[PDB]
Parts: sequence; C-alpha cells; structure tokens
Amino acid sequence: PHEELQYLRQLREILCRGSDRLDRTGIGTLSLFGMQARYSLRDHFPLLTTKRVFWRGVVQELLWFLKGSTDSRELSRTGVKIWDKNGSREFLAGRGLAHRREGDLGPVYGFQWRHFGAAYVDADADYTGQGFDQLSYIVDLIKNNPHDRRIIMCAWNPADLSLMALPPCHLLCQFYVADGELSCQLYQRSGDMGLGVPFNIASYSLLTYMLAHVTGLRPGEFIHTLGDAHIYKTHIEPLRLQLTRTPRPFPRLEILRSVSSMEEFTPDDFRLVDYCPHPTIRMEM
Amino acid sequence: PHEELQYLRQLREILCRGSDRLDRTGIGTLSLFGMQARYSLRDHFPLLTTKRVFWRGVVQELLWFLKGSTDSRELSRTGVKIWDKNGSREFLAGRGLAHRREGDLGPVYGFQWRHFGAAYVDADADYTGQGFDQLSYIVDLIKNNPHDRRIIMCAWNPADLSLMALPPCHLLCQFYVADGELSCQLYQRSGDMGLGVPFNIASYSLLTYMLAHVTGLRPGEFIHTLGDAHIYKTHIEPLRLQLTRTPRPFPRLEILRSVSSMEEFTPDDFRLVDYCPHPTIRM
Ligand SMILES: O=c1ccn([C@H]2C[C@H](O)[C@@H](COP(=O)(O)O)O2)c(=O)[nH]1
Ligand SMILES: O=c1ccn([C@H]2C[C@H](O)[C@@H](COP(=O)(O)O)O2)c(=O)[nH]1
Repeated sequence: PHEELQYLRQLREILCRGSDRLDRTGIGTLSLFGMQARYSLRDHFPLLTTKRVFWRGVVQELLWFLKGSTDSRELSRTGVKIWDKNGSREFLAGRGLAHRREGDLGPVYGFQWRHFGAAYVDADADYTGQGFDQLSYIVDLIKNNPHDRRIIMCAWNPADLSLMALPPCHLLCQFYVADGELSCQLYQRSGDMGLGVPFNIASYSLLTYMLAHVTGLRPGEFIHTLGDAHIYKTHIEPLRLQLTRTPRPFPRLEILRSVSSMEEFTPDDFRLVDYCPHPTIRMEM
Repeated sequence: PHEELQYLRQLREILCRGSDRLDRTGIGTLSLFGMQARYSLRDHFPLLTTKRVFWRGVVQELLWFLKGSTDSRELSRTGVKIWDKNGSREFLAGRGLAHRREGDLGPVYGFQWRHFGAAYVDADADYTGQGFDQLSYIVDLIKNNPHDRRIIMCAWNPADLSLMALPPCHLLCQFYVADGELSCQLYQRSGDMGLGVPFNIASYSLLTYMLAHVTGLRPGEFIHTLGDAHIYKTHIEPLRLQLTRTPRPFPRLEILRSVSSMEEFTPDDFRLVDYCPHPTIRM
C-alpha cells in the first residue's frame, strides 16, 4: 500500500473518533493521543502528494536550523516567511520579550541543536564553544559508533521556554544505523494534521538524507511518532476534500554534489525528481 | 485481545527479523527501531504476567525519583538495591567520576525532573529554587490547563550526560487530558525487552495512576513508544520459554487514601489486586 495512506487513515481516525476539546487557539480541535507512522527513504522521498507541500520552505528552514540561527530575519531573507509572525517585535512583546530586536526568536531549535544548555543572550551573540553541540555529537556517533543507542538530538529545554518565541513541537529525534542504512524517529508532541504534519515529515526525512550523505550511509526509514495529533475545526472542510484524493507515487530526492559537512549544504544541492502532487489546499490557521 | 500480546508480538518480531549488531564493547543484540504499544489503565493495571515483574522495586524507585533524589543509598535504605551497583564507588570511578561519595549518581532522573538546567554539585546539595521543576509544571497544567499540548517532563539533558552514572533511557513523557481521563506517552530511547521493558511499563503506568489521583482524573491510556528495541543474545533461550506462556488477566491497582500531592505517596498507599504472574525466568 502507498505509505501516504497512513497519514490519510490517521486523518480519518481523528475525524471519526477524535476528542472534541477547546484548545489554546480557541478554534477548537479534534484530537487523538499517541500515533506512529513509518516512511521508507530508500527508493523514494516521502513528500506528500494529496496536496502540494511547501518544499522550498522545508529546505530553507532546515538549513537555517542546522547553522544554529535563531534570527527569523535570516530565514526571511531567503524568501521563506513562515517564522516572521513570531519574530515581529509585536509578537515578542506579547510574549513578555519586548526588549528583543525584530527577528530574535530566543533559544529555539537552532540554539538548542548547536548550544544546548548555554545561556542565551540575543540572536546576534557569538556562542562558539558554548553549550552542548548536539549536531556534532550525532554525526560523530553515526560515523564512529553507529550502533550506539544514544544518538539523540533534543530541542526541549524547559528552562528556556520563557525565552522562546514559541515552544518547540519537535521534541527530539533519534537515529539508528543497521545494514548500512540510517533511520530516524521523531517525537513530535503536537501535530496540526492540516498545515503542520506533512511539512514536518518532509523536514526530518530531509535531515535523514543529509546525515546519511555526510556519513556514507544510505537512507533507511523515517518513523513519525505523535503526541497530540489534531485537526483544527476550521480545517475539516478542506481535509475532507483532501481525503477524496488518491496519492501519487512519491518523488525521489537527489543530492547533486558531494557534501562533506552538515553545515555546507545549500538549497541548490537538492533535486526533487517527479514530484506530482494534487493542487495546493489552502487552510486558515 | 490481551494487551500483553503486544509485548509478546514485539518479542517475536525482534527474534524473527531483528538486526544482529555488536556494540563498541563487543556484545550482541537483535534489535528493531521504532515501536509503539497501548495499555489501557481504566479497568486494570498493566503489570505483565508472563514473567513476574519486580513491583516492590517499581514503587520504591518511582517515589525515590519523584522527590528529586540522586542518592542511591536513599533507595537502598528502602530495601531496593537496583541502583546500588551504579552508585558504588568502583562504578563511579569506572565512569570517570571517582571523586563522588558512594551513592552519588549525578544529575539523573530525580534532578532532571525537579531541577532541570540547574548546576549539579553533589547528591547532598540543596537545590531549592534552582532549575525548572517539571513535576510541579505538569501537575499545574493537568489541573488548570488540561488541554495544553506541552505537558512534558523530560530527563534528557545532553549537557549533563558526562556527570551521570548512566544516561537516561526514558527520555520524556507527555500527558493528555480528555473526557475526565489522563493519558501518558513515554518515549524510551532504548529498551531491553527481556529484563527492562516490563518494569518500565509498570513505572509510567503507576506514575499516571498517581497524577490522575492527585488531579481528580481517571487513568486512561499508557502509550509506550520505543526507539532501539532489543533482545540480548544471551536472553534468547529463556525468552523462547517465556513466549510459550499465555498471559493471565492483568491485576488492578487501588490507592488506599486521598493523597493531595505527588510527594505525599508512600508504598503503603498502593494495593495490587490479584497479580498472578507465571514464575520469574532466569536470564
Ligand atoms: O512544526 C510544527 C509547528 C507547529 N505545529 C502546530 C501544532 C499546533 O497546532 C501548533 C502549535 O501549538 P501548541 O501545540 O504549542 O499549542 O502548531 C505543527 O504541527 N508542526
Ligand atoms: O529503565 C531502563 C534502563 C535500562 N534499560 C536497558 C536498555 C539497554 O539494554 C541498557 C541501557 O544501555 P544503553 O542503551 O544506555 O546503552 O539497559 C531498560 O530497558 N530500561
């Protein structure tokens, strides 16, 4: 069966037996707790096809994370605007972080990944050598101790929550090496099935391809584990539309160049081959 | 179907198609990566039955960590010895932490749960108002903002790993409130299917029972998520024997009095009703 059907089945399960609860946004959601799906990376790339996924966003955001940035202006410069609402001086003021310059998200993914446990100053500070560099950590383990059971990168630092524009949803990833293949499991505490989850599958699938490339391994599987998997009430009509669509065969992902380091990737290094999605489905928020 | 059949099926899959790997110290496991099982908490308590689980150890260990202890002696004094090897001066010297007094495990679970991000000194220090109290954090959310999607308690602090006797296996738990019920998902990065996992299921199921009690909710589901799920090769034969056993009905768990704080439970507050496991197996 087409692997996209897991996601579509999860949509149906939530619609059909999800709990109706008033959430933070006050829009209301239907939700289930605890889900898991499995996506092969060996012969294709799991970029969902029953709607067009914002691939350009997926690529730029991950490279932005990987270099340790916490500056939304830095992502915005590449034309990807998805963090700009959260980086505005207005939004930050609303969070009780009015002292921040425009763009300073606080110690979000980039900072946690490259400097876990360091004291955050601002987005312009030099954090060289400060905190625990989890990216170096996992690459070293994958290369030199591939069967280790602690190949983890974690973004959840509760001591840093009050400094963050938003608390992370992707709590950690774990990697696993067997038979020359690299696999990845993501624990995501909160998944907006409508706008978030297809994008998120793509992000960590991409990360796995990049790590596999850099470490001389082939991509294996991506395992997506969800906590609160939910559908916003405002998404019920477009998602019912999406549920009428049959998945197309997944595309392939090609890396166009030998890249020696996780930090040396650029968007021009990737080629998506035969991505043929159904049309974009607009959904509110 | 009996929910323990999930665990037994997981055992079977690993023995059938698990990957055969040696670590950098030369020991072999069969493993699979990425697993998930669900245990109902409503009508019974999921203490596994095809081999006896060390319930007395499960209870004392959890109470010990909830009060923020990183002192193995405090656990040992209760008659539960499962952390004593790790807290021995020889073990800590083997870890590169020979300065430690006997019992000082470093910033393991107790410290991460009650003082995340604080600077660890030693097991005897007073850390009041230091770091992030995740236990108070999640109790407050469950009570006052039950639909919050950030009800997290995390034990994985990479900056602290070098100070710990052993890195945590149970990286985080998340809680969920729906229709008067409290559910819990554990992310476990590494599960010894033979010796560890049944104990681990009991631990977080009990934790959910306690939090539900304190917050006036009913226990719902425990979702167990595994990363590296493995069987040590030396365990394969006794596990083949265990796999011939039919699960017996799960016991029930009763809490004997009204307890209003997660820190006020004692082992006497818990009655395990009709736990009839098959005999323990020598692994
Ligand atoms: O990468 C992301 C980021 C956000 N969200 C969604 C999930 C929630 O609907 C919302 C975040 O809200 P909280 O869970 O923090 O309340 O955004 C995702 O699905 N994926
Ligand atoms: O609560 C625990 C603690 C440990 N283990 C097992 C898993 C591994 O076999 C071993 C820990 O070794 P590492 O994964 O840290 O290498 O102990 C468990 O199953 N449960």
